[PDB]
Amino acid sequence: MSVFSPDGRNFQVEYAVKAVENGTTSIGIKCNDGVVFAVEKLITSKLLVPQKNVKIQVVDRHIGCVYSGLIPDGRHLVNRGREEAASFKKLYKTPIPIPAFADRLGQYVQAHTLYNSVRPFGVSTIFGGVDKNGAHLYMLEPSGSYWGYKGAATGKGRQSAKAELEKLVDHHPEGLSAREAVKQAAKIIYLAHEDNKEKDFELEISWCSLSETNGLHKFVKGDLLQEAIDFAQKEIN
Amino acid sequence: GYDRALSIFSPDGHIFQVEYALEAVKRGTCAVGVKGKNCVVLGCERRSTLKLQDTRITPSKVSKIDSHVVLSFSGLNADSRILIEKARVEAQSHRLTLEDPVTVEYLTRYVAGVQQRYTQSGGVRPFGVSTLIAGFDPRDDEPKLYQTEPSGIYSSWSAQTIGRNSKTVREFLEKNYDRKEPPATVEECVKLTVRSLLEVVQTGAKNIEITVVKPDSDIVALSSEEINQYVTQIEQEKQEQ
Amino acid sequence: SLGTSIMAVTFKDGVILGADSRTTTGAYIANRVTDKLTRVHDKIWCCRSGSAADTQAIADIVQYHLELYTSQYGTPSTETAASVFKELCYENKDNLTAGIIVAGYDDKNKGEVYTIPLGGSVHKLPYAIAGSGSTFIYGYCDKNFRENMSKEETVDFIKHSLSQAIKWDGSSGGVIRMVVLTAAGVERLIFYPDEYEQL
Amino acid sequence: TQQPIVTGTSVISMKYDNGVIIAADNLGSYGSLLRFNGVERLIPVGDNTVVGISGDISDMQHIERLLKDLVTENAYDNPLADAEEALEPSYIFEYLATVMYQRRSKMNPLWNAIIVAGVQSNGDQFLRYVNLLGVTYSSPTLATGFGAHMANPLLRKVVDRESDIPKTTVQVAEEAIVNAMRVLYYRDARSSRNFSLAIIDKNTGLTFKKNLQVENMKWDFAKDIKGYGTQKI
Amino acid sequence: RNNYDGDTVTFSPTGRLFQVEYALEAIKQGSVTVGLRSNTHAVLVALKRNADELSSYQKKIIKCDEHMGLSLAGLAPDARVLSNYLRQQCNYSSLVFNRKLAVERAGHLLCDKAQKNTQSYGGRPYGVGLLIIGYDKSGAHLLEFQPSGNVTELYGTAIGARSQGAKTYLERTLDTFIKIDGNPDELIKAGVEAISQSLRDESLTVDNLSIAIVGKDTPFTIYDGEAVAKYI
Amino acid sequence: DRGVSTFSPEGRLFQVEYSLEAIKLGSTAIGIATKEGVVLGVEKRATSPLLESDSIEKIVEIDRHIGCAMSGLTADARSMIEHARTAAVTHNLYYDEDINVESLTQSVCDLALRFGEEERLMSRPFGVALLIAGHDADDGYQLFHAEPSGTFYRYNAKAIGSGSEGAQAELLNEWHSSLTLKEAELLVLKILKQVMEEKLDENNAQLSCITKQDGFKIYDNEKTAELIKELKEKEAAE
Amino acid sequence: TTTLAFRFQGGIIVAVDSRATAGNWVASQTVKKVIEINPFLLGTMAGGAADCQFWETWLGSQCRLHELREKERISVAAASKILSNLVYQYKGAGLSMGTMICGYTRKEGPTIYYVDSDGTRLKGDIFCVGSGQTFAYGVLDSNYKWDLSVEDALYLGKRSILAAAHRDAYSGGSVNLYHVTEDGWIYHGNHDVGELFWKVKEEEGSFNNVIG
Amino acid sequence: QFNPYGDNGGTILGIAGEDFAVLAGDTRNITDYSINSRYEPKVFDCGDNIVMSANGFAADGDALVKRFKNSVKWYHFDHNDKKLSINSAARNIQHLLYGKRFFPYYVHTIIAGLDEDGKGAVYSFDPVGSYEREQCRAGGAAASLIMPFLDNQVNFKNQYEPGTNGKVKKPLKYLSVEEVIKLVRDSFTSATERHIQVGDGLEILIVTKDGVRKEFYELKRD
Amino acid sequence: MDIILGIRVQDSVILASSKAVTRGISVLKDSDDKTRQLSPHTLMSFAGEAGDTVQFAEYIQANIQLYSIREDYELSPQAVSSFVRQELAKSIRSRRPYQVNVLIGGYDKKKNKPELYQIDYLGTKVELPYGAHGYSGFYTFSLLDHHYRPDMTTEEGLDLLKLCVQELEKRMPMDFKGVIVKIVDKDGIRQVDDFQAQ
Repeated sequence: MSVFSPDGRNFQVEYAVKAVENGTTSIGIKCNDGVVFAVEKLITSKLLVPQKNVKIQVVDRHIGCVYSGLIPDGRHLVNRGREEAASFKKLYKTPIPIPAFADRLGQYVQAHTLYNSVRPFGVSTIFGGVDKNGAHLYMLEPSGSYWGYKGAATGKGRQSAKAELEKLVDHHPEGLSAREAVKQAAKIIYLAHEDNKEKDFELEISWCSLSETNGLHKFVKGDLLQEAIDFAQKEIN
Repeated sequence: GYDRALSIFSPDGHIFQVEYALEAVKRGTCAVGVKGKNCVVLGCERRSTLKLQDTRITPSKVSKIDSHVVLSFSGLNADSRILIEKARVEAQSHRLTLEDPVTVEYLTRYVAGVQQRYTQSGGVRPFGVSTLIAGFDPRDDEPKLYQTEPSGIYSSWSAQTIGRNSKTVREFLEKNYDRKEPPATVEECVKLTVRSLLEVVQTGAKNIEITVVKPDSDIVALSSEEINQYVTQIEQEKQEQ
Repeated sequence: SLGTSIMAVTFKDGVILGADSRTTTGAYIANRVTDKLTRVHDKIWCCRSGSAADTQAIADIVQYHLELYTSQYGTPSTETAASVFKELCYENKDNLTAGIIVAGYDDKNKGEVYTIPLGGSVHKLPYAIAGSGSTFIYGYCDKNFRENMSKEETVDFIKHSLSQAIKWDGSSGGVIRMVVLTAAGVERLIFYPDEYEQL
Repeated sequence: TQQPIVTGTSVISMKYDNGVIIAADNLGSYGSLLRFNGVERLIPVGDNTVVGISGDISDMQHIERLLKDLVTENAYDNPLADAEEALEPSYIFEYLATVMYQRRSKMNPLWNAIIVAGVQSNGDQFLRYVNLLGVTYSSPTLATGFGAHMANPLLRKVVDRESDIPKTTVQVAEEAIVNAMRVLYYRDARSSRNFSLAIIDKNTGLTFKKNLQVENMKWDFAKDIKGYGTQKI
Repeated sequence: RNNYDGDTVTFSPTGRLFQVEYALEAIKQGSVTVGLRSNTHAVLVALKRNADELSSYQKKIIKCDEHMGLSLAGLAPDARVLSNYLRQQCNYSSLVFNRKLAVERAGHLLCDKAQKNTQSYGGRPYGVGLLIIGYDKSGAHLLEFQPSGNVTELYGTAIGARSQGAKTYLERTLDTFIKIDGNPDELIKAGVEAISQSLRDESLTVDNLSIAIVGKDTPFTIYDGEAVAKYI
Repeated sequence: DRGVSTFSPEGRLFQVEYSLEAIKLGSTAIGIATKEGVVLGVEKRATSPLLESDSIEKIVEIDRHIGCAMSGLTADARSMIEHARTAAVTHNLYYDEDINVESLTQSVCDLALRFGEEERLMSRPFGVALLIAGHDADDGYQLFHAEPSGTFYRYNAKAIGSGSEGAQAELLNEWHSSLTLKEAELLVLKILKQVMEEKLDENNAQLSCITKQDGFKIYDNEKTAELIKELKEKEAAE
Repeated sequence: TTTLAFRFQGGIIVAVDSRATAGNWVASQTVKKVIEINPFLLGTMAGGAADCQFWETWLGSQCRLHELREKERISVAAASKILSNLVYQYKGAGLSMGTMICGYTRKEGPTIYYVDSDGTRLKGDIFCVGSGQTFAYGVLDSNYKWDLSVEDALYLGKRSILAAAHRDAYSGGSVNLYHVTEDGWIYHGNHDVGELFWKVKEEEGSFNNVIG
Repeated sequence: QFNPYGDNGGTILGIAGEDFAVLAGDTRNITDYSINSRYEPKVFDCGDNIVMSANGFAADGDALVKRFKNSVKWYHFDHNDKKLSINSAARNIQHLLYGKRFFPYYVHTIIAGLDEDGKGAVYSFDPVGSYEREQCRAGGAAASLIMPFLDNQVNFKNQYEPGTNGKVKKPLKYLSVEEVIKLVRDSFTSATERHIQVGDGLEILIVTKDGVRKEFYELKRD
Repeated sequence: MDIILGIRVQDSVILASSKAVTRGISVLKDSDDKTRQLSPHTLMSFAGEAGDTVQFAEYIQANIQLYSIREDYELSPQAVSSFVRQELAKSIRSRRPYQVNVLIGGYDKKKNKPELYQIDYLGTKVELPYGAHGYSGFYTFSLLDHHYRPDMTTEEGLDLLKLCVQELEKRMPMDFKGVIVKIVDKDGIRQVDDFQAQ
């Protein structure tokens, strides 16, 4: 691991990326008072209990995270995430600001690329929420690299999605209300499913919005989840 | 922090480090032990002489663990020092808690115990040492001799040898030792022992040393001349034939 | 130890901290010009009472925390600062004698005041009074504190409340310091005996 | 190890036909100095549990922050947080009781007297006590500090036994509490006039009342009391 | 593979943890076992292997708490180490919170405990697969656990050698067994048939067969021998 | 080279498999269970005549109600007995009752996979197997095979070491639901006599039992000697 | 509490009382103060009830392991020392015990070691320990002969506990007797003191001043 | 200084019959002159036909009961669902209690049930684990007011046949479960009158081969 | 304390050591030997705190015996004391200090001289002609100072002790049940078994 190849890159990270690419797609869309998270869950068999293998995780009360790649690594990262967000709060009182949080994961992931007796993470994590001054969407590679985002996606159908995102950014520079972003994401998960359409897939969407969820992170469920699924089914067929 | 597993199995089912450790014992100067009716004797080959060395102070092959038990070894000298220290301690600790010195089988077990822990612990290699441990249990007359290997395996012996050319001298003893007629005297016993070595030594009393252990902490190391009375006698006895 | 006479009052434009100047060891006044106003961050200050050794060592360690925090999360709330003080005071109740008042200015919250008594507890308040000399001005302060005061009025309120504490408390004396905290920066005031006694 | 510094006083409670009621004054005393009057010692966890706390406030504040984290953490990877797998009084209590005992056991107690009042998933009234030593106990009425001595005698005359619980109504029981709070204000030097009260009901759910006062007091007889024996005027 | 499969802390050029995959093989060579459930019960049916006719049949089922327990296939000692870990978590949740541990949550934990062995050096990934059943505050549950760290919730499923046959039979049976609510003995037969579909060589009998069930009013219990005769 | 707790592509632990290879090379050891007791017997195999043939103990007492025989790198088994003996005496102390034989075995087996780089300080697996035989009042007389793989199995009869398949096969046939103790004693002797290179006699073989009555006893060279000549005579006639 | 134990040609007699008080409150008179370490070894209980019982029961577990490892009966010399040495590890921490470690080995004959919680270990012939001890030593020192018949020795032993049970407020209940032979100990039963007293005053003529 | 101990009073009683055993305790928990609960159960079924109570400092008693119950649970896991013999259980407890030898569990503890020959069995312990199988044992605040009574009406101590001169003691006959229960209630109602920490209620747990059954009797509430 | 006396004559070193062991109110044993043989020509008498007393002596002996065997040699009665003092020095700032007092009586075969060393529990070593521990010196030293002669025959030594023991029996309240006497010389260590009415 912690070994530069003669080109300056770290091959073990570069391979961990391969793992991620092998992953289901997940995305994030920033809206004008929050963020929305979405992910494709492949149906391996008709034996999976629908709606019971939740992959979107919550950090503290105001942060959501989603990942593609090695699911366990992802959790292992969100576990460190929760430990870190509690620490910060305990001492500093305020619930952890998103950018501070993004670096807390960014320092820890990167830590796992420094030693050749520890393997780096096999996930690319999309996370974000609402803090003291605005909304923030972040995406974090095995490298430890991470940036703010208007939109983000990682996994198999990562471009199919990045394309649909680049359009929303262009054809909507005013903003994009949470509710719209929820449906808009649903559509992007359906379209991205085209690459990896072998199996049938279950949709999962979470959102964190100052007006719609009061700042807290919540799981788009029932009715609002049906509109989203409807909205998407219309632009496939 | 260094715990790399040095002693490990190989496809055929062997732990090559334990075996290379025996290879080191086969390199060592021969060592032998035989027990009589009422005594136990230890013999040891020693390279040449040598015309420029100092014998009084330099480590002599037989070591005392306690006043009633001794230890002899083939293989790495430096290693055997470690087993002798530990053994000498367990002896005095046994006295301190059980109020009785060690039995020869108890001490023998303790040593073999160490030898084994070094075949199963990480960051360490086995001992390049195999041993003959001999003596008399306290308030007991029946003689005892035991052998331990780098494996940690031990077992008792009426007669045994180890180290270079051990094979030759075991074959010799396998013929020259009757279980029913064990050397009734010290003399009768020390004789067989000097003779067992005289296949492998290539000279008389120069290389051979003998140590005689008799009950109740009675041990004495024969000085060259007395050994040379058995050497003088053996070359003329074989002659007549 | 600072024994002390200290207070922090929130007013319309922000907040003002005030303190006497005397530190005693027994009856001897070790230092009669002590600056009991301590800065943990540009516009987040504290007033100290109880063991100097302790209150200093603490103020010092909080400052350090607020400085590192500043370096990586931008500026801290008066709340975040109070929290750090308490975490230290509470997590070490057994070895500390510190009663600290924390006062600061956010542009969003304007003036804020948090008192941290012996236990290590935290209480946010409009104003707070502490130290040896505060027992004598509970009556006066409460009767005259008024919310959203003018700066001129708040300085008078402190200057009066403290003058009284100094009068009765032997453990408190000297000059009267004050620190003003507003959007307009940080102002430092001082009133000598010849002035505050005559009230 | 320690000793209390800023302290909370009587916390009283009892149970009635449908739920439980708990109340505690709003004072943070500092020895005999009545230093802090805006203190809530009722800490609601969920919509189904309320934790009344007496004793060291510095410590209480810490319990309070454990309770927020318990909620936070209960939700983690829990898609039924606000449903089947919601924090239950029995759970919240067992946890605190565990922590209190561990603390006395490290000779480092949380210097409090806690009462956990609430209603369980299946309508059952829950109400149990736990303190600095880890001693836990339960009864139709529960009080701490002076409440133990003054409030209970009164509240017990309403619910003397278990059979009495179905007969006590919310208006009968709530009046009992409001009376006891008065009686404590009369006779407890470390008491406050302002208090908070809370009701956890299986039907109405949790109702939390802040800023109450003890009203309809009797001080008129005072004007006639003169001297301490033979004095006449 | 030469270099990349030497240890667990190494990703192959194609993004794969070879040791992890190799430890899944021990499962695929493990004796079959099946899980399935309704709304009132959950059942574990498990075929047991033996070394000889003079040998016993090694138990593929372990209880974890009064309301939960699992089934295995792969290395027995690793099932012991993980089922012992699981026994403590259930126990910790009881002791400290007077609360029964949620089936879902046990999955999250075994997933996290397995994942650390796939990232740390010196340690091998676990070499055992597990089926877990339990009746918690939200009903009946079945999980499929994999050494990789991948736990999944289902109505039914199977692991072990030949398990593919029983798994397909469950894909079909689905709409029937989901509804064996209120019927214990019928849910067991339904699971017991599923197991036959991946049987091949031999044929289930008293010594081979092992069964477990938990449910609404049924505490988790195991049955072996004479007690399973009623279902053959 | 490549790590100790490494997996093969077939999902086996190279070391545990290479361990079993060392066991195949070990002295033979057979165990037979009955309603009257359990019998264990072993091949001493003295590498030279000179070696005092009874200092060779491959059958040891674990507690009064449990014995065990070993096969392979016997040196490794010292730790295991020590632990087993402790485990059994400890249990007696905490519960004022005997440890169940399964329990005792399961404790030994845990020890077996604790190797590598809980707090597993041990560089390699044990290179020895154990037949463990005893009697508890719950599941009467019992025999267990305890590999270095951590797994164990209960056997009505079982052999380990050099002649194990030949003897296991021979055991498959000869073992019935109702053998007496003395029948079992003989089958051990017979089956040992078949697979041992040497002519079985009282100095290169040892025999032991464990009866609920008198617990675990190792038959002295005299008593076993008579059973050998009991075979030669039982065999002679047809 | 009165515990005692002596050595004679017939081995060792050991005898204790049964009473346990909590100040002036007689909590029980059914207390095993002879600890059956194992079939060949015995220990008495004085000072800490749990301390003796727990640690001597442990001694039995240490003596078992010893026999397993050395295929040989543990010496009384070495079994006493195990207990003693442990106790010494805890010195200063509050352990209370004063006990005789009794046994008869082929090798060393009938041996008795005194082991207290201060670490003291002493080999002896006659030892009495407890609140009754002063009383028991009187009777004992008067009739002690190396040649007491097993049967008298048992009585001398029992009588001594009686002598103490009578005067000592803290000693009473019953007497437990034990005879230790090279082949192990033999329980010579319990004897209600109430009843014994009367019987004895009548056979012996003693306790003259006690009306009855 | 912080005192880690306290006293919640209470009285508990254990009696062993021929094929049965009882473990009764009062129901009243206290602190000094205050009552904390007129109903706080002190005697517990712990599985395997074992009942127990750890009287004294109810916090340390609760701790101890929880541990033993859990010890049972692990005995089942660790030893193939074997039933825990009453003696085996008694031994376990001694180890628990002695673990905290230098910071004791501030309780006097008692268990009841049936030995392995199905005969009524009671064990009593120290705070530090000294244990003895007992026939009849009271513990707690009123233990002093109860023991002499039982010695008298259970064990017929000091009684003799009329006209026997005082030479032939009363025959030591075996009582029923219902004559034992009379003595248990008569002991608790008597104590209730003379000890301020004994009243409210009296809950009894009875263990027979058929299982663990329970009975409860009102007790004076002053 | 118990009587620990020591006297270095011309050819040897005599060590007296009381035979009484008392626990509280009863004298438990009237025949104790407060001494340990550390080495053929080195004996150590000891007195002090219960338990510590023997633990220490046996512990010292063990290390000497271990040394003796490791170098197949006998340490100098001086060396042994210097080691024994070092161990008491450690014990002093220790968690729980051994409270044991000693006398080392040895015959240095190299210098062919008898040597006596007294070392208290604090590790206070001084080498003397006659030594004593505790109150023992209070009665006896007046007598030894007067009558002691560096050229005395062993029998003169034993006579001088007899006179010391008598004074201890006359003026000292504790009844120490007589003394055990031993001689350390060039031939070894032996116990004068006839010190009763000599």
